[PDB]
Amino acid sequence: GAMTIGRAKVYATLSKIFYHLFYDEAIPKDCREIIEKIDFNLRSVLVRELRGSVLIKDMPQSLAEVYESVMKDFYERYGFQASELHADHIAVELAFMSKLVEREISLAQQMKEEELYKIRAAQHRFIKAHLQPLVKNLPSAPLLNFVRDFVREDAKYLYSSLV
Ligand SMILES: [Cl-]
Repeated sequence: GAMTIGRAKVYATLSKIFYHLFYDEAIPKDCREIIEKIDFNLRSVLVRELRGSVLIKDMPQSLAEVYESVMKDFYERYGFQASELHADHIAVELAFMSKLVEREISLAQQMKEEELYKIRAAQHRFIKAHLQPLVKNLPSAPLLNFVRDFVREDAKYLYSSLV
């Protein structure tokens, strides 16, 4: 219903926005109006470094060295098509969540209770293990603050919806 539609929209839109900013491209009107009220003045050079292995500063060094591959294997287990960008980049992690929520919509409409539960547990695992640590370590900026609040709310929602 409404919740899932909203979640799909936010993940897909935020992913698109970070892709555009990565490549120093203009944000299209459709995206802009969804997300305004603020800034879209994030430097492309900053955005290129919004990666888990870079932002999570206390990540054990040995883990930091294999982290992109850990991410890549997670994606492959859910048949997800990993971009041109590094696997631990925020744009890619958001795009992966977008794909999982899209699959959640299709499965809920098909009334597949078991698969639905599993896809929601995977969303929860991914957020707690990967996406949330990344977003909590973003520098301060209005777009970045928006993303962290959303992910924080999304983790709580997924937890309560699973128990
Ligand atoms: Cl720049």
